[PDB]
Amino acid sequence: MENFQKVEKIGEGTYGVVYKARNKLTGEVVALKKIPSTAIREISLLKELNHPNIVKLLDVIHTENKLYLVFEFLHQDLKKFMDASALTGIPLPLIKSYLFQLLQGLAFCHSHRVLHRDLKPQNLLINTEGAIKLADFGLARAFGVPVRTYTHEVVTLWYRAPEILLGCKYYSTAVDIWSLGCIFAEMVTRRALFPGDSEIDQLFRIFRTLGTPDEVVWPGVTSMPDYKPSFPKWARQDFSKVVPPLDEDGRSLLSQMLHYDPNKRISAKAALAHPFFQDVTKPVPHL
Repeated sequence: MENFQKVEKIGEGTYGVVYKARNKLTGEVVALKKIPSTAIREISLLKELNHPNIVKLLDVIHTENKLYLVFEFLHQDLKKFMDASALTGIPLPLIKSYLFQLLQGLAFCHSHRVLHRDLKPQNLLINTEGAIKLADFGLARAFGVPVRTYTHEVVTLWYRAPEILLGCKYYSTAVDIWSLGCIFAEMVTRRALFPGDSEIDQLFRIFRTLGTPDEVVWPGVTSMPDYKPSFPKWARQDFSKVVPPLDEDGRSLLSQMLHYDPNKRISAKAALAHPFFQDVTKPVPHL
């Protein structure tokens, strides 16, 4: 740690404090994150999981019972960008570019059997060139997803897939597609899709929009650990009501990212081939 000079505190992560710092040896500016042998091996494997849409893990430093992760530094997150773009909305070509790039990062990680598990706007970092990158990939498997952060802050449920809420502990890469579909809808509408404040509120918000799932749409759902036959039965809403003014190609893609059955849910690779991306470009964001 003596090789890093702290510049400023940049945030409070799920696992520990995040600082902007300067590497005295290389001169580079980095994001330094303060955080068991199984975790060291898993985190070490992430140093080789390199892609332009994945925030680069520069180093892992384990010293005197503390773990430090050194990441490439990016100047803002999507949560702050969406808040700053609230009055006007993020332009559709930029939403499309961001979704396209995030799907590329997921397709790469998923091809290596690495899941994120906790995607959220605060974990999506942008630069002034038009890129967006996935932060903290693989950290949920190495350290778990807690109910509360190290500062006691509630970990958001808003982007959590229904199979996790229903008690599947052996979930798939589909959980990340669900989270990204929720984020896509939020960029379009400027409001969170499913802002639950408890596990049951999260589930019931999903059910009130997509319909209460049953054996027809999701074979095996009624046998899941936390499924209860007493769940209320709500009808499914049309996506034309849920995400206006998104065009039919965008609504088709979103609906496939939000399928209940993880086996039916579109993969990141198949999503990249969707006609919604026919006219994709890479605009420069207004920052």
